[PDB]
Amino acid sequence: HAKLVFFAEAAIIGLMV
Amino acid sequence: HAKLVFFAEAAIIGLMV
Amino acid sequence: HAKLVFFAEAAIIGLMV
Amino acid sequence: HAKLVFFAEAAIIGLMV
Amino acid sequence: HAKLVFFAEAAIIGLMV
Amino acid sequence: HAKLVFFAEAAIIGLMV
Ligand SMILES: [Cl-]
Ligand SMILES: [Cl-]
Ligand SMILES: [Cl-]
Repeated sequence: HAKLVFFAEAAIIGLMV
Repeated sequence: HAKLVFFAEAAIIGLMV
Repeated sequence: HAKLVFFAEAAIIGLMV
Repeated sequence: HAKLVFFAEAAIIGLMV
Repeated sequence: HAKLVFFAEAAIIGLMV
Repeated sequence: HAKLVFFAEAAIIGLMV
């Protein structure tokens, strides 16, 4: 499983950890 | 209120806590 | 890539077309 | 950068911190 | 289910059609 | 507002039309 964390600076980036 | 947490393994699952 | 499509009903379900 | 946190009570609200 | 539709302007707003 | 459109491939990419 991975957790999806969202960041932004505009484009939203969801990193799959 | 509930927080939406996202997990993945593909389908993304957003658990409403 | 795949298109990400979201549904809801609780828990959110995102599917990757 | 900002982190996107999701809350719900229905409308989903993504706060950009 | 409902379709989840996202908008942005900051804060993201997801609405459940 | 802008419409938020999501794609995936890993990392999710949300773009603001
Ligand atoms: Cl973690
Ligand atoms: Cl919590
Ligand atoms: Cl934080």
